[PDB]
Amino acid sequence: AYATQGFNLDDRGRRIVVDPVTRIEGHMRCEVNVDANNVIRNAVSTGTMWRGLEVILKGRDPRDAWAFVERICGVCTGCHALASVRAVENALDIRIPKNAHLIREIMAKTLQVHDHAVHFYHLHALDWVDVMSALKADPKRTSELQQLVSPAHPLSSAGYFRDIQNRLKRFVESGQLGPFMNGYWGSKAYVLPPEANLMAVTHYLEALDLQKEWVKIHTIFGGKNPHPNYLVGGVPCAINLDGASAPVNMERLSFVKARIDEIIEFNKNVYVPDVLAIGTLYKQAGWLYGGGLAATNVLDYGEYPNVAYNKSTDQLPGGAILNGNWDEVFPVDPRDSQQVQEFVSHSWYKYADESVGLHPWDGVTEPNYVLGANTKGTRTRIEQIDESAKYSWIKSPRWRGHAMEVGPLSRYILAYAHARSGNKYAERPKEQLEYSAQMINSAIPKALGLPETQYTLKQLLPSTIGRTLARALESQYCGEMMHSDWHDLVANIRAGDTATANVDKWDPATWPLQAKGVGTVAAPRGALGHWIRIKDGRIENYQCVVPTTWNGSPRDYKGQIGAFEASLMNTPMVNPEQPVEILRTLHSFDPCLACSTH
Amino acid sequence: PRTPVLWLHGLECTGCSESFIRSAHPLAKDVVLSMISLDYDDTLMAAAGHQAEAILEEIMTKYKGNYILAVEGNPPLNQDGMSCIIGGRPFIEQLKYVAKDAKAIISWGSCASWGGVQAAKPNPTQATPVHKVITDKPIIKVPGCPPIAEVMTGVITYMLTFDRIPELDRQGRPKMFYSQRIHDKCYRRPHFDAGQFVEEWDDESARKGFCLYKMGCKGPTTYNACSTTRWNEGTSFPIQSGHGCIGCSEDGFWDKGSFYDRLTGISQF
Ligand code: NFU
Ligand code: SF4
Ligand code: SF4
Ligand code: F3S
Ligand SMILES: [Mg+2]
Repeated sequence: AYATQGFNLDDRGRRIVVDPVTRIEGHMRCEVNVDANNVIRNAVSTGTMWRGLEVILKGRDPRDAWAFVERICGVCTGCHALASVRAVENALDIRIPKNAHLIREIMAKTLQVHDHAVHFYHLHALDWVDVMSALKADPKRTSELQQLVSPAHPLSSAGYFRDIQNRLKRFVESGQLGPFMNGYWGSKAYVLPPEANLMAVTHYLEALDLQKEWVKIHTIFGGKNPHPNYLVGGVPCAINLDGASAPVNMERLSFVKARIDEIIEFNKNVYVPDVLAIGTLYKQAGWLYGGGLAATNVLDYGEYPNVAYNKSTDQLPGGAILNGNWDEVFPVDPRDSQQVQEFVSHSWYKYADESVGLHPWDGVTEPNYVLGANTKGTRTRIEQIDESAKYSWIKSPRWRGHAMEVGPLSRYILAYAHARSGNKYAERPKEQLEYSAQMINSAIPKALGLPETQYTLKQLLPSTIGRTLARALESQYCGEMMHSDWHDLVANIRAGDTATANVDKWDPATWPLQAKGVGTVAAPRGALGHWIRIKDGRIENYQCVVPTTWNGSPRDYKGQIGAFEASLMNTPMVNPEQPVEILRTLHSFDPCLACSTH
Repeated sequence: PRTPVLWLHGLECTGCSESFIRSAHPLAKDVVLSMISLDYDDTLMAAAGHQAEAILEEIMTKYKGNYILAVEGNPPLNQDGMSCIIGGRPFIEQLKYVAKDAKAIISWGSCASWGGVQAAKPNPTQATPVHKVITDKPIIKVPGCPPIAEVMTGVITYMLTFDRIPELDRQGRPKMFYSQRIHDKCYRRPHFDAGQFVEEWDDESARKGFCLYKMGCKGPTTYNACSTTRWNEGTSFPIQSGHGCIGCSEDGFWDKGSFYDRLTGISQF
């Protein structure tokens, strides 16, 4: 037992294991200890996969890197390609043309929405929603709930809900429950009424059908989804209006626009209202657990400048907040060797000196699978991981030695702070948060006949509910932003600029024989960076620090815990061998484990 | 009584799972609810930990030799297999256990089929394709990084309708999807045939949709349905959107040199 960051870690209680953690991307093992009252008093995050992309990349052509690192993850597909081409462009001093910037912004924002919405419905919703309870819901009141939760959403009638309910009934009555098999249904940890349950499961099915349309934006600009194509120096989708044979023409752009308009509708009519409603009800039940590090330490590099290459115009402005002081945002520089550093003290890698963290330009990735002496089980059959030694394939990133939470919540807290400091580029997130707080505290409780609450954003946001809320709000904001990007793109093309690639420095003969670059991306899960060193036209070093690397990290040299482990602390479990609460909170970070380890 | 599918995940990026749910014809919703019984799949299953483990035992027992094993990703042989841990144990153990009583085995994508990005040089985890680990079971390879959505559900639909593996080529791929090279029906062929090529990105030739051979297009040596079926309900494909094929359905495509190096001996194509 020891104290760190205000958390009293204690491993004397009952050990509980969750392996595999499901409804995530990739592979994770989670162990916790709980006390006499089923409160989690220790949490251990173990990344259970590694592939070695950083090692694979050595000696390859920097121009090919994006395609390799894109396959780090097919869920946050393209964010790694974006980081990579940005890193090479930065290394070689390449400025991409305006159309290429806008198309990359639109692709980035499409990924945000798709990833966010699919995560909530298809991975997260079953932590909040009892599907079996939905079976015994009244179709009529569900229509009535639907009208209060979202008046503008036209799929509201009782028959429609009855029809959906019946297919579910027949499904479960087959005896083959598929993805619902052995679910934790009927746990007291579920608090929603039948009607809310049926409403959500219905939107689960709607989102499953609609998500495939949204990515057609990726398909147009990048040829396919998953894994659309990118390009060092710009984009491959060359433009010609008339002067049918080119990748991008007006018809293709109209198509893109129609998909963007549909996204905006889904976000405002379905996704944001559901999360507001579900959040209200779990707030009413008192489930404000899971804040972890969000209460103190949050970070993002900052993203989406409305003028290219000018960070002061970032529409999700970043930086770092420490100790819960939202009045002071520290600037974050990814080039500064003393800011972003990764430790491997408790990770299955080795450094020449493991008491220090390495900035990624100096990063090293040599695997070292070794288990501690207090491990229960064997090297190939683990029963209880020994967290006092090396216990994860995830490295331990820190910022000036501090453990940070990253993700949409961090970005929305950072945006709030920035807006209170006078930053006008963050007005929309601020207004989203205040509108949301007012809905969660007053409006939705009034409409459902529940007591009003008076939580401040400070109290409400550092919570698993807040973390879920911030993701939905971010999806909405991204949809709105690419709506604007689309107009700017079409305007630029009509003014006569059809340029999509800068090829001045495409050929390696034009390159400096030695160079370093960094590319940052506000990926769906938080702060992504790729750091590259180029030598004689080949990759000398390529290091990725990925959002889930931050959040999922094991303890550092000082023993400081990461976001996942902190968020599980101080959480009661209704039933210790049903990981409902563990899944609800872990999933609120949207864990991408293939990302975390790459 | 719908055929059980146990969908395992090895070392992977989850892009094959994502591609699968993009399918329009049939909808993934309709395959999951009305065609198959998707009983294990860590991406979407409700249960976790011990409750998830318990599913595998149950369905192998009740449907022995009558479930399909779908594999996304692959097992690593280095690090004693513990560069992919499931339930505190190497993935290769889970793979072998579930494979032995499967009616059929689907290798989803280039990772499962051939090794994928992780098996590119120097392959630090010794990631190994499914068919080189499971040697005594019928395996269908569905390669691509990821495969087209409709190719994935098309394989499933075929196997469900007829209760047979479709006709396979020498490399174990279904002929109904992998019999043509991209180059065979690529809409840019006329340009290739006349020697009309893009030479630099966004040159006049690129704006006219000229052939992408000289920018490294590997369509002439890559078997997939991209040029006809195309992607995301026929919306586009790599070449249509302006990037050459990188050969992503082919064995060892990560190590056939730079994606922007042209194929040699253009006369052969
Ligand atoms: N978002 C995201 Fe990935 Ni599948 C993570 N973490 C990232 O770069
Ligand atoms: S084949 Fe490609 S898309 Fe599928 S898991 Fe492997 S790396 Fe990802
Ligand atoms: S080389 Fe590529 S772009 Fe040219 S015709 Fe063949 S497949 Fe199409
Ligand atoms: S890169 Fe892959 S997606 Fe089709 S066009 Fe080439 S086989
Ligand atoms: Mg790394």
